[PDB]
Amino acid sequence: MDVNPTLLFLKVPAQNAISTTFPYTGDPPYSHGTGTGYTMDTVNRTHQYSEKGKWTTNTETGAPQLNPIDGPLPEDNEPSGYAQTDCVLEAMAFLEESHPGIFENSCLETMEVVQQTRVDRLTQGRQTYDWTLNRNQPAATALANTIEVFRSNGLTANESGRLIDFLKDVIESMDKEEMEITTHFQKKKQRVNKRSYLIRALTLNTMTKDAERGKLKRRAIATPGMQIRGFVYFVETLARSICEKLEQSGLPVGGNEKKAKLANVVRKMMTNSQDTELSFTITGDNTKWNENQNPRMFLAMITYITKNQPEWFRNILSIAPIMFSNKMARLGKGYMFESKRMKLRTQIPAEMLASIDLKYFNESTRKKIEKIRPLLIDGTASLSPGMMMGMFNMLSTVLGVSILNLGQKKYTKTTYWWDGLQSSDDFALIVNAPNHEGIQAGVDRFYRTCKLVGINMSKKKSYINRTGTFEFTSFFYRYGFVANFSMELPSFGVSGINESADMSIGVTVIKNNMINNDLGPATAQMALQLFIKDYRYTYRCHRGDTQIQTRRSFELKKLWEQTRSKAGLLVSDGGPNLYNIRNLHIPEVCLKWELMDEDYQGRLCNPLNPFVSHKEIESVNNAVVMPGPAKSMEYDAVATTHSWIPKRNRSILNTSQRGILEDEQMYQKCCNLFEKFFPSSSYRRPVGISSMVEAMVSRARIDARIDFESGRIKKEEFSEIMKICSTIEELR
Amino acid sequence: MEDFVRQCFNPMIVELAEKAMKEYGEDLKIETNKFAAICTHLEVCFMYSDFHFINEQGESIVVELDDPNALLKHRFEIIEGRDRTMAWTVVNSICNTTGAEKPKFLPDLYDYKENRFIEIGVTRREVHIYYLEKANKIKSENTHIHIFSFTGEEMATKADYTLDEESRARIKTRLFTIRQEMANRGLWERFEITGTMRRLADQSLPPNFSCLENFRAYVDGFEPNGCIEGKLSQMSKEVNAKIEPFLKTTPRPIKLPDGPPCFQRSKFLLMDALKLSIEDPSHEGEGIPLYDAIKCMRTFFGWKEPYIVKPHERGINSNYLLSWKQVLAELQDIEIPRTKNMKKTSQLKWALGENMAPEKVDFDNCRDISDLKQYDSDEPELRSLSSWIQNEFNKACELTDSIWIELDEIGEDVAPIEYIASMRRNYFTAEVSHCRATEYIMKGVYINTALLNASCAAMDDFQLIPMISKCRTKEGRRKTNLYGFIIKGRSHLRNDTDVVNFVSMEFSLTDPRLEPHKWEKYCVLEIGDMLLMSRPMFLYVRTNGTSKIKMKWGMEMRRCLLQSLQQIESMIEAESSVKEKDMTKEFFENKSETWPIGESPKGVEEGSIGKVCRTLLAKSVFNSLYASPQLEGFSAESRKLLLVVQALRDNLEPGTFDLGGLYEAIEECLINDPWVLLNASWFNSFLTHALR
Amino acid sequence: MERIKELRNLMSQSRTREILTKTTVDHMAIIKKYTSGRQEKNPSLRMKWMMAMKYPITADKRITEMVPERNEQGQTLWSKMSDAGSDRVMVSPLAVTWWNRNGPVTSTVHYPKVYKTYFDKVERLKHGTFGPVHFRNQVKIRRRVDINPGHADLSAKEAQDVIMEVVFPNEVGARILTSESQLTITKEKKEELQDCKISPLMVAYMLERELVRKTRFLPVAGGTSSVYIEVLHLTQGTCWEQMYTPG
RNA sequence: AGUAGAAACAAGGGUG
RNA sequence: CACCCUGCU
Repeated sequence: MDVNPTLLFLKVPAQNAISTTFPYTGDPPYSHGTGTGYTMDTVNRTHQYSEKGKWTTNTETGAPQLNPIDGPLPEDNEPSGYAQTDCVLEAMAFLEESHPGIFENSCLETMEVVQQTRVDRLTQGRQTYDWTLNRNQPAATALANTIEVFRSNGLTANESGRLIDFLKDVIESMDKEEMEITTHFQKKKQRVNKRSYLIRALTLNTMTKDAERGKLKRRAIATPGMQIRGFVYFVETLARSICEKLEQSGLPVGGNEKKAKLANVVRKMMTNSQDTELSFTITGDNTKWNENQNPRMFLAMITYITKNQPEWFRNILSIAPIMFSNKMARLGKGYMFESKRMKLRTQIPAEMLASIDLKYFNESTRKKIEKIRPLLIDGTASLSPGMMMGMFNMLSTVLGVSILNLGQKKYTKTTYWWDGLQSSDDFALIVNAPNHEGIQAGVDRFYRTCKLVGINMSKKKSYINRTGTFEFTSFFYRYGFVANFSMELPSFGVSGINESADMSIGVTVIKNNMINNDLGPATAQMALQLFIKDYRYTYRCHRGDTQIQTRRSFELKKLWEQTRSKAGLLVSDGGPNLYNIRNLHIPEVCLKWELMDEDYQGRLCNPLNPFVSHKEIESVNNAVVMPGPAKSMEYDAVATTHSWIPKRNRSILNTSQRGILEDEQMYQKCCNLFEKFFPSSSYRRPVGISSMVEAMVSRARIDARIDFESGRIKKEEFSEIMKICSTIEELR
Repeated sequence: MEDFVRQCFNPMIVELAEKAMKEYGEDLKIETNKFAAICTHLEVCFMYSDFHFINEQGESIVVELDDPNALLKHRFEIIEGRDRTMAWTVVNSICNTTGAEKPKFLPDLYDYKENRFIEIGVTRREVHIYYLEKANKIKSENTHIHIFSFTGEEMATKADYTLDEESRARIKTRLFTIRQEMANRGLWERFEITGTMRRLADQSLPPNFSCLENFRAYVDGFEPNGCIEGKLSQMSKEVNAKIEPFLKTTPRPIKLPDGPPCFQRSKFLLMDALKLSIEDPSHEGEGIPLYDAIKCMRTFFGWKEPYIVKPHERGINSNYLLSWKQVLAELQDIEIPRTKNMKKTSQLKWALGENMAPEKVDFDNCRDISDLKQYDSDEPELRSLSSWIQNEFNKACELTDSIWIELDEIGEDVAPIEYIASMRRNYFTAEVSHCRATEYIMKGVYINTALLNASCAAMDDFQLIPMISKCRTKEGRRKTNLYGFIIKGRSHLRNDTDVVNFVSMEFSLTDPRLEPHKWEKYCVLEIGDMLLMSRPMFLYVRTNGTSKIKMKWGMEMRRCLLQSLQQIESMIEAESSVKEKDMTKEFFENKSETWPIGESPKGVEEGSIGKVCRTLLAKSVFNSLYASPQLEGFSAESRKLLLVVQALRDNLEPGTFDLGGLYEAIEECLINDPWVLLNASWFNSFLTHALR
Repeated sequence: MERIKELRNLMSQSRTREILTKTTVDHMAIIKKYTSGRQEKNPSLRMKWMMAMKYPITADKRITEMVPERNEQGQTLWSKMSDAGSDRVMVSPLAVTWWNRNGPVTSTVHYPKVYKTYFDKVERLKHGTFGPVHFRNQVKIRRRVDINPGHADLSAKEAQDVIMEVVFPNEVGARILTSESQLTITKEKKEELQDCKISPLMVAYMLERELVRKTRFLPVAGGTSSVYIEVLHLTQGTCWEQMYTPG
């Protein structure tokens, strides 16, 4: 009786058993080396998708340009890049007609937050590409380096302390001709002219997608320069402001909101009286989305959205797509040859890849190289149309929801009226009609006006089905939503933060899955026990009665040998776990306080221990767990001696950039001293214009004189402090 | 004069006044009469701040010094010229101290005479118009505003104060001097775009316009005048979304590839392992591992000098002989150390690959080499289907004669909901305990923890590790199981996906000739013999590898047990919600409910609930055991067709767009893994057995 | 006041002089987090790799004079290895466990007041109410609901100014209190937080958590009492209800 | 050899 | 060569 688990679906619906189709208890694939072939593949794909566009140039730079503007319209089912100007204009003029005041409300609100915002906020965010060091640097580092290299040469506005003037200065940057750059060779100096400067500031680098499941081949992801994240933040606030308040949008969105939103969008149409009109839903995914959207379209869209505002705002916002149109993408890393079957191995220059034939490397990659040749100008390719994944997230959804909106009974001028939801990667298109030909015609007009705007349904993935059971964004709906405890198995486990910062996240995740996604109580007990065991193994904290041998055996043996009631002993000190569902919402120390020994508490809770490290308040009882992109998770647990911080990577040392580490030591020492004066600098980035020691010496004089008026201190300290102030001032 | 401020006044005055000044559109010369007034305000304030100092005896005495020599303090508390946040720092420090109210607009001074606070102001406005405008500014509080004026005017709270006059005389002299000696010059956000970047913007226009200004002027006057109607009238009729149907008959199969067969890729054996048993009260993590291996190996009679039975087509197979030949040697070494390295015998060197790495020589010096070419960059060779997997599944589902998963209890329960859930999990764990998939996950976690630990500790030492597992029995006593041995290799692992190369030796009783295809890499090396009947006992020996990610995921494998229960108890939820009673007992015990869980020549054969539970364990186990980048592609492209078939099966009128393309996608994932190939065969057979 | 002498010590050097003399207050923000390292974009992997090494965690310097370099058995408890990018010290987990039997003792009975929000929960749960279990379909509606068991209902910034006034009193600027209720609260709070050795940001954070109101889009069935929204685990589930009311 | 796959693991820079 | 800095730079 050879078994087959797929025979299960002859009794249980394929949407009440979907959970048993995810191979998500395994490991995801990764990328074993360079990703430059992907880069030229995608670049060639764009330049061929927009072929009968126009070939053009630049007078300032030289990187070849290509216009995918309307030109010849399509002629068969083939992804193309000839969206229409008049289409994108009317498509949102109509949207405005649908709900008045959206665009002007957005203009007002974003105007306000734009004049209010500051440069320091940039400090948070993902990694970035530094144009002075030619490399992927974290956020604050690139920030500091660009400000510094700005001050080095002749600029005078950045000292404003704001943000908008920082962006202005970025703007002014592109008018000089002789920019000076500092290098960290173990600190030489180099000079870059106007051309190679403009070239240098527009380069977003490429990398290989990693650890993402649901696909066979790998992908490529691009990261943009910190020169332009500023303009990005303005256009992002604008678009998000437009789309926070659209029933058919899901970009400024949350979680269960999505489910309730589509639930009420199903109700009406599902409610459509069963009188004379049948209806289907099409589950549709858009293929090659960001390879047909363009900069000119976004720019004309902006020229329409912010009509009738101050010119300050309109210019500021329209600079982003212009800078976005003339962009260049780095080729990549190179290729690690064998060069023979004997012991030879090397690495070639990603530049000589443009200087070598590469006939040695497979003739398919030879085709890649030959086609990509005319697009390289300096270590980078000219990607005039298209855009690489991960740069915008909003405006595309606004176009999608607009062409959705085109389909009401108001302007289609016939019986067919289509609508639905659009969520960045999916469209659920519910069509309503009395006639089968009605549904045919509706789908045709939809796909037609879509190809008019450069969003092309994927016929290979999209399917029609009577309403009642459909799925989108891996949410599966069968006359209502159901639960799949499969996409949340990755998060189940020792989060990898600390000890106490994890004994809480585990139970917190079990909490959320027991409240929202249908994880019954038996399974709650189950995952609780599994988490306990995995924790105890990864942290070597087994029970006190256990004679399992580890590096932390004898100490914990001590701790156990002298305690009147060990039920007070913490989990990661050798204590019995007493969590349940009743106890599942209270961190552990708060739960077992009543049962501790006093001296224990004094040794475990005392703030005189050196293994606690508190940073800025933006990071306290928080953690960024691994998931979509990474979101910030919060937890709660009594701060104790277990909240350590594991080490860092000692790898800059055997390199030519170790001096950055010493610069960091010096900065940090300069900063801790300041912190010694105003503890309030944990709840406020203090604003001021000084030399950062004026604050110190000033408050020094003040506080001394104060304490001496009431408190008990002798005056020799008064005099000595005053002459040490004379000291600190006698030099410069 | 334009620079009359840097001309005659004091530099300190100039800087401390300008710093507070340059804060808005005001430039260094704007309406050049006012700066003089601002700086003169600062001068008179500062000069008032001189010539007064406190004695420890708290008097008020004029001190000619104008600078205290020592052991003193000045009678003022300057707040002008300071910093914004420091200003409030100071004033609030003054507040919470002995005596000070909360002032609401920027004051100037303070005095510890009787705990009071002064404000000052001098401009052209003569006496009370200024005095009364100041009142309007600050009246809501009681404060000691001692104002001065040009000629002689000064007033105090009820004209009640205590201070000397020679200072105010000095103030008179100051205002005397600063009549500019009759004033001999008689008196009294935009963000444009530059050139280069505006050019760059121009180059970004649709192909008829030539200036961004005209583009603004054109988008300004827009109103729908017929775009979609007319264009969709002019757009040729081939571009369309035709609708295609999906009828009763479930379509043609997904054609599997063709080639030579498929072999076992598991990093360890599955249904060809033995178990040497020792009675020992050792717990799960107890005992010296090497020592238990000793006590295990000792109780077997029939070892003989090994001879190669099944060569390894590509390799110097004699080495493997010597490899095993070394092991017993070292075993007699420890009659114990908790860890044992292994000498660098060359039989252990080739079989683990030292110096098999082309030296990263510089490229520019080696461009003359004849074979200078990039490597691989091609596709995996194809394969076929072989019929062992189904036997492996069938054996995996079976119930053993041994428990294998002892669980760490939790806190007691009082709530009845907790009692119910506990009584459910009792039965679940009773059924899901005795299963060969539990043996799998136990062995897997133990082997991969030992591997990552020892590979992190020693980074040039050929460690070896035995594989012992722990499992109790129905009788009550607990046994100890030995399965074989593992030998590790050098472990400089920088990237997340670097490889460690390790040799594995496993016991077995399966004569390999009966199925040589699945042993293309193993090397059966007959070691000893058993007695019952006499059956030869073999040792499958091989060289494989692992990475950091695979090791990590192998660390957490009991998570598969979470994908099982959640699907079994959701079968009890939807069915306990109806009968209005505690249903789960009648669903696990005396259960009649069945479920189609397979296919046989007699037809589809059903199973009780525990059959479903173990069957569900098995797939979760194999998704990790044989994890592969083809399995995910297959599952993700086949869930579509599975849902479409389901939607058809219950009258939802399903219609498609392109089935041939979806079939091409489902087929492009099937290359060589026994796993994805078995799953493709499964889905095809199910589509055949589920027409509608 | 040793602090100003330390300031001079840091000032005499050329590098720190040039830095401090040319670091405006605003730049301080930047300088707080200039770093050549990034974030661990696989938190569990690296953690498994760290727990097998010998010196994985990091501590301050007061260790040596507070915790012995040797052990009672001989296991190293800290090392001379200075850390990268910092001036801290590498330490093995073993130190922590010792500190838990041979460690400095202090007074933490004024401890539970800092963490009022938490202990409130357990003193509640102790006095719960028992009730039967019922199985039936359960109507669910996803709506917005609050989860804090009582608070001041004051704004985020409205409590931010409150906290800045109470905990760092010398540094609250020209802002003043307006309401009498909040005045009385700040009064009793300035009273309570006296004579308690405890982390500054930690206590201020506990109060910030106990003041501001917070709401979430949650699938509720029935009442929306915050004391109820605490116990959604055992109150109601997928297909059952359990009878219990918060203390 | 082995891992694996559209590229790379099978330790790399540093001093005599 | 003989030695030792690295294990996400």
